[PDB]
Amino acid sequence: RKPPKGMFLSQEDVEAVSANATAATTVLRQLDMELVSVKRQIQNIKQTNSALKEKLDGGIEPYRLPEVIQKCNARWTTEEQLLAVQAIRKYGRDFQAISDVIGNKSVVQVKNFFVNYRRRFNIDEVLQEWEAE
Amino acid sequence: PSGVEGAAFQSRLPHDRMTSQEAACFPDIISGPQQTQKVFLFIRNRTLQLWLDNPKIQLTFEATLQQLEAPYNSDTVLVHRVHSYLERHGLINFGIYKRIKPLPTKKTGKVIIIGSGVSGLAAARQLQSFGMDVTLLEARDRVGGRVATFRKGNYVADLGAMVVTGLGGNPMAVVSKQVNMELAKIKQKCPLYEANGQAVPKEKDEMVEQEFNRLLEATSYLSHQLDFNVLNNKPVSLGQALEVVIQLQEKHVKDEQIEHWKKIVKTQEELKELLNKMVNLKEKIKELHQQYKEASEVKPPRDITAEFLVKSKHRDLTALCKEYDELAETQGKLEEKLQELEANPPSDVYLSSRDRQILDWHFANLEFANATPLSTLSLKHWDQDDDFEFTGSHLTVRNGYSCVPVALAEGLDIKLNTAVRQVRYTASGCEVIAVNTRSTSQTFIYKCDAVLCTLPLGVLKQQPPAVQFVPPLPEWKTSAVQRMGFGNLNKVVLCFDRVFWDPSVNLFGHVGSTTASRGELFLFWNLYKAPILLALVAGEAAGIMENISDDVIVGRCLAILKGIFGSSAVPQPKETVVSRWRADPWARGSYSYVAAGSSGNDYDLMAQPITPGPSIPGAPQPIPRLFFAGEHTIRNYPATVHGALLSGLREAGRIADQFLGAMYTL
Repeated sequence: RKPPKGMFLSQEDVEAVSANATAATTVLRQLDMELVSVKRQIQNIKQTNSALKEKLDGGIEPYRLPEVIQKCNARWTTEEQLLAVQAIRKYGRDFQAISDVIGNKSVVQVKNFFVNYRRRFNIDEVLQEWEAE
Repeated sequence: PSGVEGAAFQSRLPHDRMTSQEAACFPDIISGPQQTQKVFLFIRNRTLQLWLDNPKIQLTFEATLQQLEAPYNSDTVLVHRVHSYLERHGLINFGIYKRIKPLPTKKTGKVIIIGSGVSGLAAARQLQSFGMDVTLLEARDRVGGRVATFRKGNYVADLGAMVVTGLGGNPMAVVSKQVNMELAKIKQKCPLYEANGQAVPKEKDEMVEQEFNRLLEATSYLSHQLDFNVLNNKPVSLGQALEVVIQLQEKHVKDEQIEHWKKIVKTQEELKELLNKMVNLKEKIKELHQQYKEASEVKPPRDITAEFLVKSKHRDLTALCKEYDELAETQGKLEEKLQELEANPPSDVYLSSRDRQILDWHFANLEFANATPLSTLSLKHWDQDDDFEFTGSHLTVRNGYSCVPVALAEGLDIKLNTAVRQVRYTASGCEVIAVNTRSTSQTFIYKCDAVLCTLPLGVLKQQPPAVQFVPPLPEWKTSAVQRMGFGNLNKVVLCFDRVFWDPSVNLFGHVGSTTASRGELFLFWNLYKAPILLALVAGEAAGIMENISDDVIVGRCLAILKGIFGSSAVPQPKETVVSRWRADPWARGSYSYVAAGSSGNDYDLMAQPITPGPSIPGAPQPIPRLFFAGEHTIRNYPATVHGALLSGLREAGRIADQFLGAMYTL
C-alpha cells in the first residue's frame, strides 16, 4: 500500500523520468545546475554579509550614555511642566517617551497632566500642531 | 508440518481442500456433501503419508487399505479410486521403488520419448510402470541432459544443475531416500572482494545488500501499486524498473540538497536585511550622539528649550540604542541557525562509485539465479513462481548430480547418439525420424501411438529448425515458444591439488570493475570435499565469454584468485572445464525465464498436447498424439530439476489416461 521506507516514488515523478530516452538524464541535470545556481548565490550573499558585518566594528559602544537612576516624584516643578509641554509638541501621545524626557514623572501622571493642565497649557492646540508633522 | 497432514504439504497439496485436479477426477465428491469431502481428503493424505514414510517399495492398494482404519476403510471403492488417482499422476510409486506386483507380461500402446533428461526419464519410468512400451531417443551419448556431471579421477563437479532448493515439499526429497546421494548443506555466508583484491567492510556489505533488497521491493511497488507495466507500447522489464527506481532515488537526493541550501539562503538573506537595518541604525546613532554632545556643551544655566534639547536627544539616543540591541540578539539567533544548518547537510550522493559496483554484484547474483540479463525479465511476472518455493536448506550433491538420472535410466530402452530430426503425427499414429550423431547417414524410423517431446526450449526456439514438425506446430504453440525466455549461465571448474581458500566458506564473490562485466566470474563455489573451486559467469557476460578460449578464461580466474588470496598461494589448476550452454546444440541455453511480454500462462501453453486433424474429412476428432514436458512446461516450478521431473510425471499420467483409460472417474 506504501513503498519501502527510505525509497521515494511518486506517480508524478515516475512519468517525468520516462517521457523520453534522456528525460531521466535531463531532469537530473536541471537539478544539478539549480544546485550550483543556489550554492554560488549563497557564497555571494555570504560575502555581501561579511562586508556589512565589518562596518559594524566595535558595535555602538562609544555612543551609549550611562543610565540615570532617578526616584519617581509627584510634585510638578515649573521646570518639569515646561519640559512636558515641549515633549507633547514633539512626541504627541507617546507617554513612555514623555515620561523618559521628564525623568522623574512615570507614565500615569503624564496621563493625569494631559488632563489637569489641559486648559492652562492649551494642550489641545499643541497636539494639533504636532499632528501636522 | 506433521501427521497425515505434512504428507499433503510434502506433496504440494492443500491438506484441507480438493485441488482442480481432484475435482476433475472426483466430481461426485466435490459437489457432494462436506463430510464425504473430508473423508476423501483424509484418505488422500493418509495414502500419501504411507508412501512418503517408506518410498523404497511400491504402495499397493491393499497394503493401503490394510492401514486405513474405520470409518475410512469402509468405502473400498473410494479407497480404490484415491489410490489409483495418486498412482496414475505420480504422487505415489514414482522414482525408483521395489515392485511388489511384477510387470504385466504384455505391454499396451507404444510411446516414443524425445530426450532422456530428467523430464524424459521420469515419464518413461512412469509409462513403463503403467504397462506401456517406451523408448527414449537421446541426441547425446549420455543421459541427464542439463544434469551434466564432470568426472576425472576423484574430481567431481556438476556443470548443470547443482543445488536442491530445499526438501520441504520437494519431490527430489523422495528421490534422495530412493537413490543415495550425499546431500550437503550450503552455508549462505558470502564475503565480497572488490577488484583491488580485498574484502568489503561489513559496514558496506550490509548497506548495499539492504539497498539491493529495498530497490527490489521498490520495483514490486512500481508494478503492483502504480501499474508501471508499459512504456511506448512495449512491456516493462525488471532492469528498466530498477533503473527508474535508482534514478528517482538520485533525484530525491538532489531535491534534498536543493531545499536545504534554499533554507540557508532564506536565512542568509533575512540576515542581509538585518545588517542593513543595523548599518542605518548605527549611522543614526553616530549622528544623534554628536547632536547630544553639542547640546550638552551649551553650558548651564540655560533656558528651558535648550534643557529640552539635552533631555530629548538623550531619550532619542537610548531609544535607538535599545532598538540596535534587540537587532543584536536577533543577529545572534540567525548566526547560530546558519552554523547549525550548514553543519547538518544531507546525503551528498545516493550511491558512490564503489557502492554502485558492489550493488552490481547483487544484480549479477540475480542475473545468475534467473540465468538472464535483468533487461529481459518481465517486471510484472519474473517472480511468479516464488510463492511455491520449498522450505529448508539448499543442498548440493557431493557425488555429482549425474547419479539421479543414471539411476532413473535403469530398466529403460534408451537409444543414445540418436538425434531426432523430424516428428510426424497424424490421426492414426506417429513416426519419429532420427539419425545417428556419429554418422548422420544412418537414418532411423520409429512408429508409435504418441510422442513425448522433452526438447529444451532453446532447441524448439532454434531458427532454422533442428527438428521439423509434420504438420507444423500451430501458432498458439509457436508464439509461446517465441515469447518465452531461454536464458544462459556458465561454469568454470577449477581443479587444484590443495585447498588454499577458506574451507568454512562455501562461496565468495568478486565485485566487477564495471556494470557491463558484473557477471564475469563474479562468484566462487567451494562445496566439494576435494580441492575444486567453481566460478560462475552470469548476465550479459555469459553469452560473451563463450567466444573466448578456455585458457584465457582460466587465466582471468587465476588472476582474480591471485588478488584475493595472494600471488603465491594459488597454483596452476590440475584440470579445467569451461561450459558453453548456449553453444550446446542439444540445449542452446541453460533454462527458461519469464521474459518481458511473456507470463506464466505461456508455460501452460507449452504443456498442452497437440491433436492432429482427421486423415479423412468428416472423420471424428482424433486423440491427442504429441505431448510436451520439460522445465519450460511447468508454470509453478520452472527452470529447475524438480520441475522437470514433476512434468514428466504429469505427462505420463496424461498419456496413460488417454491410452490406457482412467477407470477412477466413476
